[PDB]
Formats: sequence, structure tokens, C-alpha cells
Amino acid sequence: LQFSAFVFQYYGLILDLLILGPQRAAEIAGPPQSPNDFLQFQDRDTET
Amino acid sequence: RRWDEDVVFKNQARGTEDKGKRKEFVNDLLRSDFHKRFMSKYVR
Amino acid sequence: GYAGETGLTPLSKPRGSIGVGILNDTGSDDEDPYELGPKISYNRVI
Amino acid sequence: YSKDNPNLLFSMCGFEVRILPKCRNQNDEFPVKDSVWSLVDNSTKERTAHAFLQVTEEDIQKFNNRIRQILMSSGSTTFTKIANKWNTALIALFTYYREAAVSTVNLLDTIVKCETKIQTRVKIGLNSKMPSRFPPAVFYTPKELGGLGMLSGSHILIPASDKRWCKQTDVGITHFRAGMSHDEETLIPNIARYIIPWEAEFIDSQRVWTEYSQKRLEAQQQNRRLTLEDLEDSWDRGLPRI
Amino acid sequence: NAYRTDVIQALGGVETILEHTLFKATGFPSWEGLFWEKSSGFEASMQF
Amino acid sequence: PNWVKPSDSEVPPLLVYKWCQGINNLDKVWDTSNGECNVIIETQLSKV
Amino acid sequence: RDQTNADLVNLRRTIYLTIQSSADPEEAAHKLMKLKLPPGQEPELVSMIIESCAQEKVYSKFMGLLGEKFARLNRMWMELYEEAFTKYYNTIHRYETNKLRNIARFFGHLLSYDAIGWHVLSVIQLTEEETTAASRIFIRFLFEDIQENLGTAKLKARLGDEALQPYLEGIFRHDTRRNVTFAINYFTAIKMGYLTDEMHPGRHHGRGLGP
Amino acid sequence: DDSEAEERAAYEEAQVRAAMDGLRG
RNA sequence: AAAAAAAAAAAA
Repeated sequence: LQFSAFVFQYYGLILDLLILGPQRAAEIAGPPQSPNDFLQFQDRDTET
Repeated sequence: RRWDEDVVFKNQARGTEDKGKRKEFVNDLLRSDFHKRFMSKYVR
Repeated sequence: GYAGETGLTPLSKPRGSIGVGILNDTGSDDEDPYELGPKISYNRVI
Repeated sequence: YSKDNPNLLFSMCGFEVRILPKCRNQNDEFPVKDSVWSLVDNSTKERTAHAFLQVTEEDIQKFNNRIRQILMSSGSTTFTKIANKWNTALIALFTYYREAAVSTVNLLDTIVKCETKIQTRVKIGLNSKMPSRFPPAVFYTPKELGGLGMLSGSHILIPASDKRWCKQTDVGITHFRAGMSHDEETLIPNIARYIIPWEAEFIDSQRVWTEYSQKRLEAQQQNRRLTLEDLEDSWDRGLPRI
Repeated sequence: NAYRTDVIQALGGVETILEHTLFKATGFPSWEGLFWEKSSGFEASMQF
Repeated sequence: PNWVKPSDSEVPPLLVYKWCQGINNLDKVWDTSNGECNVIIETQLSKV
Repeated sequence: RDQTNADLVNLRRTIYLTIQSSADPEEAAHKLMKLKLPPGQEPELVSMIIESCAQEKVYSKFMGLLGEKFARLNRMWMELYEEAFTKYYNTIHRYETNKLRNIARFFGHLLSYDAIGWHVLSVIQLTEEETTAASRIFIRFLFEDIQENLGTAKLKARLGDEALQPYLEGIFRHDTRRNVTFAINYFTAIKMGYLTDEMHPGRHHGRGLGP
Repeated sequence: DDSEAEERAAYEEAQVRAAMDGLRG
């Protein structure tokens, strides 16, 4: 289907929440106000 | 803080290593392990 | 006095060579090897 | 990676990567090629590592299967069509895998064998396999001069025997020859030489887009609109391009 | 495109390549100004 | 979020490059004197 | 006489096509050493290899390795590349910015791994008159490349040696405090004020115009 | 057109943010 | 330390 990429990326995002856990997923993704860049955190505290 | 405490599902892989207690020949080619491995390998 | 529905435009678009055949021209799979895609038309402002 | 295993191995999107830091290195001399990646620590801006890149075996087999599919295709008996399909496959392979591709021996062997198979298909279309019957000018001459226009990822000699031409002028026949008394032979160019490596374009993209950000800020400071004129040395530059 | 220029230069030149071909049998005075037709009138006639 | 790929901001070689740069920019990633280890796991979601 | 210069054009074309048909930057050097040569034309080969590095859109480690393997060989090649660096520094202004960046990156690769000696840098003259804008750009790019390959601690360690002080007097100036302030300001403007440690204009009491 | 200028500008920051991945952080 | 017929062009 034409929208299968969107549906599977959302479903795999849910599975990413399952793999990471919601707290570590929130720390990796960053806050909604200031989202993190790819493979970066705010500080060396939250990373470790 | 224990790191694997916020994970939703736990111990979901228990009962997976039990494959291979005894090798079962099945006289149905479409249902044997050889054909399932073949179709999982070649059709993605 | 009826204006009607306006249309939408498509989202942009030793000479020669020995041909590939009139039946192997299929969908004209060959346009140019040395760079990818159609000719990108450019502005001069921004 | 541990106390006593200093290499980090992974595979991603076609590239097989071995990360080695510049701390646990027994090799005092660095054989850094274009495939090897200097990984820069930002807090010191210091090259602390080296990612060795190769092409995975599954992708070498993918390219081989692509050439086999080209050779089994419907229009695979016309020489120009088979040459165009080979050119598309070779351009895709090299422009995707660049410096990782030039450092993989199995991939270069596969490219040589597949190019030989494409030329062998062309020869079988003529009911001959005589090597003197098909000089490199038959395959690698551009399509403008009537040639096939094939691109090469191999290394092919052009002999001095195929370097002569005669002309009939009003005073008679004169035989001209390029390369007067030169025992070396020119080789067919490698396509990998005509593609800029990936790390080079990453560094240049960073430099070009920071210069563009500076230029945009100063141009909106004096309230003038950005044009083609002040972006000329950064025209075919950057990822994405300017 | 530099590949095209350097593969013309690698094979000796335009004159050596044309010496490999039936260029002098066409009777055309110079190479410049000579264009190829992709298909033929008969060949495009027998298309569908 | 930022971990969901293919993203529109990069080609897959740039994804590999940013993976290498993000591995190299982690806090004391190459320090292994105190018994620390780095694990990288690459796998696929079967029958997803 | 040969005004058309068949030998020179043919040699440059064979060298260029030998380089252009190689994938490994070890294969190119191997096939370039196999070229049969009349007894001396190595300045032409060095000029052509540096011009081929200049022709590239972005500098690649192919050209750096290719020059470097023509410098870990016998000494006359190393002297030829040192003379070439001198010639290209005295001929900076006939070159564009990206081309100059490619030249600077090639020579930074040659200087970082001790392929050529750290005594040719005496050709650098940090004055108002002898250094144009393109020369400043070349110096900035070359020292940035040296910083990238070696590092700040390495640049502090090697250049603070006692032996190379006569060979670094053209850069580490200690005679006129105007030149010292020019060097300090220029190095600070290019994010390398850290190695302006031995430049001490406070204790030049000879030119103590201000109390 | 003001709207067209706005959404072409939106393309412009889209391309800059695509180029500034990691550098912005 | 150096590898060059057939399919397939149809029974007064």
C-alpha cells in the first residue's frame, strides 16, 4: 500500500518504546520543547 | 537504579532455547522444519 | 461568464547515439548516465 | 569492545565498519586510506579514531545478482541496451559505496568478472570470442562516436597497436601515431576516480553550509536578497546541494 | 563527463577511434556535424 | 523521534558516518581501564 | 627544436591517465614508478601530481598518500617536493580558493607524517608586504590541516623545540614587536592563539614606547 | 504571493536543518 | 612472473 511506510514506522516506533522503555526513550528523544539531535543528549549526565 | 525496570514486557524469551530436545521427522513436506526454514530464508 | 476549474501543472520536468531497438526502448530506461534525474531548472534569486 | 578486544564491529546500510580508536593502537604507523575514517572528538576537535570501511558480502552478491538479472533480461541481446544497463548498475554501485568499494578486494574481483561477462555477452551476440577482434575501443568509446559507451571499474590496457591512424592528403598518405616512442600504454579510466569520496563530501558539506549560514545572516542584516552571484564556489557542493 | 573526455583521450583520440570504424568509407569530410538517428523510419513504422 | 530512520535529512552513508561520529563522541567511550565494556547489537525484528 | 613539445605533453598525459586509472593509492604509485623515464623529468612529475591534486573538486587522501609514497623513497624525491612547496608558496596568487585549499591539504598531509622536512616553513614570511590575502588563506588552511592530523599538544611539543628556532624565525618573530602583535592577532583570529606562548611583547623593553 | 514565499522559506529551513544535523546541537 | 552446427530465420 502507498501508506505502508508511515504505518510501519509508527508501529515500529511503538516497538521501539517496547525495546527501550518509555523513560530511556524520552531521554534519547529529548523533551518535546527542545528535541535532541540524532545520537546526542543534553548533557553527559542524562547520557550515562 | 536498575536499568531494566521500566520495560513493559519481561521474561518473554523464556521457553525458546527448548528447541532440539529430539529431532522430529514429519512426513508432510509443506509442514517440515526444512521447508519452513527454506521459505523463511528465500521469501522476505 | 463561467471561469471553470483551473488545472495543476506537473512538478517540473556528434549528437545522438545508435539506438537500442524500437521494441527494446520499452519505457526509455536510458536518459543520461553521467548525472541523475531530469534537468533541474533553477532560479537566480532565492 | 573490552579490555582486550580493541575493535568495534558493525554493519549498516551496506557498509561493514571496524572502528579503531587512536589510543589502543599497536600500529605506530597509520595506513590511512580514503576508506579509513578519522573520527573527530568535538570537545577537543581531535582525531581519536579510524573507521575502516568495506562492502558486505551480501551486497557484493547483490551487485552480482543485479548483473545476472541484467544478463537474463529481455533486451539483453542488443549491445547498446546491455551496455546502458551495465552503466546504470556500475554507476549505482560506485556512487553508493565509493571509498568502501575501492577497499574491498572481493568487490573489485566481482566487478572485473561482471564486466567480462557483459563484454562476453556482446561478443556472443557476434558469434566470436576473439580478443583481437574486440579492442577496448569497441566497448569504451562513447556513444557519440558510435561506440557502446561502457564505463569501466576494472583496469584495462590500451595497446600501442590500437593507436595509429592514416590520412590521405594531396601529397600522399601520412601515418600519424600518438605517443611517439613511449613504451607505456594508456589505460581505460576508472569510474571510482571520478566520484568524490563520502567523508570528503561530509566535511565539505559542513564547511559550505556554515559559510551559507554566515552569508544568509549577513545578507539579511543589510536587507539584501541572496542570489546566484554570491554562491558560485559552493554551487555543486553540500549534502543536500546548495 | 570528465570520464567521457578522458576515455576519448585514453583511446588515443577521435582520429584513432574513427580509424577503427568505417568513417572514411562514408565520404563525410569532417567528423564535427555528424549526428546519429536512434531509430529508422521503417523501424519506427513497425512499432505496434 | 530522532532514532526513526530512514530520515529525510541524510543518505544512508551519512547515517553510517553519524553512527561512527556518535560512537566516537560518547563520554569516555574508549576508556576501558575500570572494566567497562561497549556492546553493539545489530539485529532484525523477525516476522514483524 | 620541438616547439609542440611532444615529449612533455605525452609524459604528462601518460602520468595523468596512469593516475586516473588507479583505485588504490598504492597502485598509482606502483604504476608511476614503473614508467620508463629519460634521465631527469621528475620536476614535471611532481608538478603534474600537485596539479592533479589541484584539479580535484575536494581534496582526497589518494593524492596525499600518492605524494607521501613519493617521499618515503630516496631523498631526491623529498628534496623535489620541498622545492615544489617553495615554488607553490611563491606562486600562491595564481590559484583559486578551493584549489589553494586542495594544495594546502596536500602539503599538510606531506608535513604531518614527516614525509618532507620541517625546515621549508622558513619560506613563510609573516609581514604586511610579503604576505598577500591568498597567502594568509593558504597558511590558515595548512596550519588547520596540521592541527587536524597532529593535534594541539603535538603542535605545542614540536614547535617549542630549541633546534628549529632558526628555521621558525620567519613565523615565530622576535625582533619587532609590531610583527609580534601582527602574528598574535592573526593567530588569535584563526582560533590558534594557543601556540603564541613564546611571543612575549611585554618584555621587549627595547621598543618600550608606552609606560 | 506571501503564502508561497512562506512555504518556500519553510523549504529553506528544512534544507538547512537537514544540513545542520548534530552541528546545531 | 601474463586467462580464441542446430534450435533460428516453415505439404501436384
